[PDB]
Amino acid sequence: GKRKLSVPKRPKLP
Amino acid sequence: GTVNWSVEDIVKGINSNNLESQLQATQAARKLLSREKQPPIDNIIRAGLIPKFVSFLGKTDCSPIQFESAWALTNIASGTSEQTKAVVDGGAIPAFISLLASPHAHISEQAVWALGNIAGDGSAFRDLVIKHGAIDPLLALLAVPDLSTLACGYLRNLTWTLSNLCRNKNPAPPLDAVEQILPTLVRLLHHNDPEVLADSCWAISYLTDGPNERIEMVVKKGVVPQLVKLLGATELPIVTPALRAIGNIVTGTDEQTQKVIDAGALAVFPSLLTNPKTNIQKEATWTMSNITAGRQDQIQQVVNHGLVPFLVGVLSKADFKTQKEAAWAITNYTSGGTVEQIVYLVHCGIIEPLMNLLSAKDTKIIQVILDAISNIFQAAEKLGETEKLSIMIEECGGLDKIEALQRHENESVYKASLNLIEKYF
Ligand SMILES: [Cl-]
Ligand SMILES: [Cl-]
Repeated sequence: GKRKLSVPKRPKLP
Repeated sequence: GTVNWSVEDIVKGINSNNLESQLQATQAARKLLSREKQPPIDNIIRAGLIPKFVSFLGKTDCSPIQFESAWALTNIASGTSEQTKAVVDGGAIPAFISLLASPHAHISEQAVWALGNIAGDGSAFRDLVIKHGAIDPLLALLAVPDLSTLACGYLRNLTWTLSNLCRNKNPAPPLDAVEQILPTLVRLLHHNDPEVLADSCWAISYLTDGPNERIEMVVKKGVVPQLVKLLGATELPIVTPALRAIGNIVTGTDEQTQKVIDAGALAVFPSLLTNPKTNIQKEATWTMSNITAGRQDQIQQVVNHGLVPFLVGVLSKADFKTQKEAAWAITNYTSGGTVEQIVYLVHCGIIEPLMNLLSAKDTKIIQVILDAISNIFQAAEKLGETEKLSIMIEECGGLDKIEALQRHENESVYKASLNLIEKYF
């Protein structure tokens, strides 16, 4: 009966 | 001096055969791409500046222009998929991998960051970054006796980039890549910095989201006790991915689920099931549902830790999505549990909040609850107590709801409801 189921990108700011 | 240039000014400086003019123009481009308010990324791309920036990455003789171009390319790669693609199409991947060996820490860090943005775009670019051989030089940067000697931001970027290499499915990362990364990932999981810990847990959660073979690779590394320890952390950004990871692991085999229990995870759930943050409460209940779907001795562990009244509490009052997971936890409990365990569930007061949810405008949860009521009645037959159970359901308005469900829009809902009426009422 099992049921299976931090940003990817970031700009560098000053 | 290099502030607020126009794109044509930048093009003009870069197109000159003057390395210093190119450096100043590149820095101006970086500052343009660094303003939080809508950076003109598409303008920079249309001007054909990407291949120029990529070529500047190779100028070992001029480290400042390597850094400015790396920073500029990093921010372009942080945008949309098409913008990230434009960076990749410029041949930036092998150029950034070469920069990982730079003697300048701020430059190699920028290469780490850029590769993180590229890999973070999706499975394809993630695997392409891996194919270009990024893993070895990335891990080599962490080949130190003590991680604490590394710069804080430097270590955080590396951990974040590594987590992106573990990220995404369809397809999942290559098995040989995951095996190569795991030992470093385990070591990062024992670091003392909250952000490193958070990203380490996210990486583990990514790897544990899939077939049981993927879960087994992680569990074999003996990270479960550490995950359970981080489950009791005070920092919410640590508890969230730690809970997700634990939740993924208990979707596997009974033996893998047992590792979680043996690590002492159940003792944290009184807090988790009453956590102020709704998503923590939902994923904890979802985790509980998969644990109650295990063996009877595992269901007994749930009982021994006094988690049943907490399931009743969640079922009684929570966000609806959490209550839906609770209904699953109950149906799984009643499906595989012993008669004694099912009786205990009723004694804890599971019936009333279970009946109250039958008035929910959600077809699936109604099905789930009806299955639970069915399983509970089956246990009552073995004790000859179906009459006593019928009264309890009748006394809390449960019979009224089951009766009205006989005329429901769904097939199996009307079927199970009418079945219950004639059989026990
Ligand atoms: Cl993709
Ligand atoms: Cl919330």
